[PDB]
Amino acid sequence: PIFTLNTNIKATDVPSDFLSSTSALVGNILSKPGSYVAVHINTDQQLSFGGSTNPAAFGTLMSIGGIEPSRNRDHSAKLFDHLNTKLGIPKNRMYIHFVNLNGDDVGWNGTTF
Amino acid sequence: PIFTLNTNIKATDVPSDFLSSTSALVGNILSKPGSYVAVHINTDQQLSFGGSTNPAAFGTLMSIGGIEPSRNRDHSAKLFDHLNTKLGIPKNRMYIHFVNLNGDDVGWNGTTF
Amino acid sequence: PIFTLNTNIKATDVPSDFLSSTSALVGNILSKPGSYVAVHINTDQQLSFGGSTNPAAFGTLMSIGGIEPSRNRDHSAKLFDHLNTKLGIPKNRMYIHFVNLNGDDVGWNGTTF
Repeated sequence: PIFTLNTNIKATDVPSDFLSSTSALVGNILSKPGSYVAVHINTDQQLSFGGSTNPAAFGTLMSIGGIEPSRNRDHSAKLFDHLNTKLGIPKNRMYIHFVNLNGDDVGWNGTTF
Repeated sequence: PIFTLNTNIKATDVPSDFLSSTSALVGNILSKPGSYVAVHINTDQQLSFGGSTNPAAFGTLMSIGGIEPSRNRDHSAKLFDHLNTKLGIPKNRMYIHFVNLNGDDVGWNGTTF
Repeated sequence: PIFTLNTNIKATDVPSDFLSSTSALVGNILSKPGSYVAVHINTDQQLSFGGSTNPAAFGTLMSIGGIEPSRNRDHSAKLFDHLNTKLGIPKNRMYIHFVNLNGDDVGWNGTTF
């Protein structure tokens, strides 16, 4: 799995345990081993949400399986609570695109799944 | 909707009204309220187009379209003019991936559409 | 085509010819002219793989044609070999999402393809 986020907040405002806590949450919610979980946060970005440059973010959570309509609502509740808690960004100022990948479209270790 | 752009131009060359003006523009072409519009630009990126590192950019415009047409050609013309007039970037050196999102795959305010 | 990659390695650690050789390679594997190839690398990113911030990366390769289930494993072997050589990043610490694009949803110049 990959969780990638773009935000306008400052890097110094991302806690030291952000990558670990996010890696843990992503693996636990998608039921994937932590060794396959990648987390990325791009901070200090020029980003406007709803016409304001106040703290906001948008990102994507992609994974081969574990993601589908009948599950994204729960995924969202947990991820938004987590991000609001760690970065302090309001839940109505964040978007997350959930993507269910096909193994054949994902390269890893020089091969595909 | 979300409009995110990556480009190799300097951050200083981006107009201070870019975000506000791009946000209003996006809400217009997609006929979506500004309250749901997010705009993001990542500048100073190491980006080569056609083998040269001259001014160029690539991005995505995502929105939940549902039971509606495409209009990507009209969107691209209106968007490229905007980006070209505002950033001065050559239109033949910019790609824009148009993505029609399914509400169930989009997380917002701790829930999904 | 567009090959965009995010990595935690330092910007100066990216060889001056990375964009050049990568552009040539992408064009080669997809049988596409270099003039339509865009390569992007976002370095110095806060990114973990398996919870570790040791060298790692993830990216996307998108193209209107050339990307298909029957072709991506060969693309992967070639791209991972190239990235591991150029960037020194272990192959089991990189992900590449292969995306085949429809010309109808790709903006260039001022219209689509």
